[PDB]
Amino acid sequence: MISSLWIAKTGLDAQQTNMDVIANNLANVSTNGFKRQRAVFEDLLYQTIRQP
Amino acid sequence: MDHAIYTAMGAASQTLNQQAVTASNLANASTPGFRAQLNALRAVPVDGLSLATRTLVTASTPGADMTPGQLDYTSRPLDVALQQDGWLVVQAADGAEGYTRNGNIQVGPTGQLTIQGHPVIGEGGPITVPEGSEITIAADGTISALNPGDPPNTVAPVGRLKLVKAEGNEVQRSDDGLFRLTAEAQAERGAVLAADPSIRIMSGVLEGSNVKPVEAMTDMIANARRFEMQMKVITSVDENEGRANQLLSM
Amino acid sequence: MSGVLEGSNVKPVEAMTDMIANARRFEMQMKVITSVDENEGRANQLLSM
Amino acid sequence: ALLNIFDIAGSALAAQSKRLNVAASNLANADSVTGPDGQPYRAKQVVFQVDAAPGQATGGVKVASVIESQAPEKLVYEPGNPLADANGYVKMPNVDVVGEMVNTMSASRSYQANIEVLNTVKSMMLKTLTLGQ
Amino acid sequence: ALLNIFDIAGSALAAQSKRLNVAASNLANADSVTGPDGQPYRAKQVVFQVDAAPGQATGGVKVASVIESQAPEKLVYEPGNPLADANGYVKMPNVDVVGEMVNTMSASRSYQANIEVLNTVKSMMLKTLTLGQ
Amino acid sequence: PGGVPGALSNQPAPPN
Amino acid sequence: GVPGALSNQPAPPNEAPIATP
Amino acid sequence: PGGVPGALSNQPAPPN
Amino acid sequence: GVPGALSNQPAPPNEAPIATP
Amino acid sequence: PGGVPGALSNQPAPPN
Repeated sequence: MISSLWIAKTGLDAQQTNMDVIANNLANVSTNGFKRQRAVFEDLLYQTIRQP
Repeated sequence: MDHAIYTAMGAASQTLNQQAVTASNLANASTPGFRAQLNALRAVPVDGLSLATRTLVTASTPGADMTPGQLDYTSRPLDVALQQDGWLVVQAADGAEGYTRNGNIQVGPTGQLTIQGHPVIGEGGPITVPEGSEITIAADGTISALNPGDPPNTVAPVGRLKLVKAEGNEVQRSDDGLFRLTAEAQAERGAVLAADPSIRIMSGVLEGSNVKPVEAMTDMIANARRFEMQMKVITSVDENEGRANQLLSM
Repeated sequence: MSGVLEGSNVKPVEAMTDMIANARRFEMQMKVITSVDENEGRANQLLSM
Repeated sequence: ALLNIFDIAGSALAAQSKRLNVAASNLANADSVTGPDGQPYRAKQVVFQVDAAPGQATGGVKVASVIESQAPEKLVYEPGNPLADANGYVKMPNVDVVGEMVNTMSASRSYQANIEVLNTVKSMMLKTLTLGQ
Repeated sequence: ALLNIFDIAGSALAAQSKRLNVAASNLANADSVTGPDGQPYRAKQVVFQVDAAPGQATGGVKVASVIESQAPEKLVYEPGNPLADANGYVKMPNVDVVGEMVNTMSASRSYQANIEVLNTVKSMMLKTLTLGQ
Repeated sequence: PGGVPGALSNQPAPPN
Repeated sequence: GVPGALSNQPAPPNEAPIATP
Repeated sequence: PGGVPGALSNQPAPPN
Repeated sequence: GVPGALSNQPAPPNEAPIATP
Repeated sequence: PGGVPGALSNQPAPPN
């Protein structure tokens, strides 16, 4: 948590979640009536340190 | 002490701030419709008597990058992508009007269009679609709704998405990620941006993030080297003071 | 669900990041300890004469 | 109290020790998630000012108060945390690690300088007593 | 007032400190894109002269002024940058990082040397004070 | 007459 | 005056503006 | 008499 | 109670409780 | 009176 080891950890976790979604989609290819998943990401609150 | 340590220390801390901005940009490398933040160091010279020898450094985020990102083809009639220099209009968190590029338009059970949970702003206030109806979005933003069960002859327009034109120098990213007009730009263009009839959207394609990887890599390498440099000085000053304190002896 | 077995939920990214932060936090504590130890010597020498 | 320069340098030593203690406390708790009241650890800072009440401009150093920083606390997204707010954000300390390290080193250096000052003043006062044998 | 070698070594210490501060400023803002008025950060240097007083080319160093390097500023390509000229080129500082590191090391060692000179002269004159025991 | 002696007074800040 | 000397008036206040008006 | 000490006076320069 | 002074009454015992109560 | 000096006392402990 130096504010740069947390921000990059968050990105790593997001990419891992996306990979989990992709692996779930690929594993369920042979199932009947399966609707594929799609991962959506949004950036959290940006912090303002000093006004323009 | 010698306040030269307070210059290199500032240079080392602002480098960590720049790294925190760059890492935040890298985390959002897959966010749909994301605008990367620009980071730049700026030098402020301390004014006063005697040789103007001290010039501190402070990071700076001069707006964002407006270069359009990748267009992923998702065969979904609700996901739209905007022409370059274009923006979709949504209702912000505090009932205000904000701008975005995320075209992941969703339909609620009640029939209201939303983007990231914010209501979508149509030619006349938020857009409400007939409940549980198929939606097609035209090139100029017109919305056609097909009621299931009824024949395809029933397709009729319902509302038009508000599409605005704004450059990078006019918009500022608010704290919730939604862009809003800057003060100077708002004073000249009015409070609410009028819809531009020339803007063209594409249905079935979703715009990705414009985070350039090569610039990010180079920025992290340069930041690490600069931090190590400032750290050398922080060590030089320490030893110099340690020794200079001896003159106070005898 | 029968016929499947649930494993552990240890996240490797979190553990690796935490270990790096721990190491690079200790080093700083060791620096502060060394600084205080170096400081105390003078102060002790102040008691002479 | 402590004669004159004795009082001045002792006040300086005490103030710099307090500053170094604050810096060490900030460095130790840079990753603290909570306190006893459930509030995040806010970075502490001392306030240095002169103490020359009896009609002087220079009198040494004293710490007026310890104040918590107003720099925005760092928000981390964690919805499972009991301390998370309505949006799922947890507040974390605004400690500047490089700043606190530089504060530690600078406090040590000026503390040492004041030690050298007091020792020299003692020496001079010791020789004074041998004025004219 | 400062007497002889004390004056010389004090002037040398002050000028070496100024040189190191200028080097640290150059090395910190080696990547700054703009100043407060939109002009680029041009690298600064110190100018050394011999105190001399009027008739004595035997004095300490004195920093006559801080000059700004007139070497052409580096040009990078960025047509989207507001500070770019009509050709799309943004000016960037002409700082030589290796030169700044070497200058910092040199100011450091010279500072230490003059401290040692000052200490030796102080001890010499303190022992001179007891001439004839 | 004085303030925070360190990081919080040696960093540039917007005016009041 | 020259640096390190003695003057009859205080030095002017020290301020570092982030952005000039 | 003197000039810039250190970097700017210890590199090969064109005559001028 | 100025720090570094002399007071008739003893200092109260300090406490560092980990939780709130 | 007094207790264990050093590490054991200057470490947070459960209330008892």
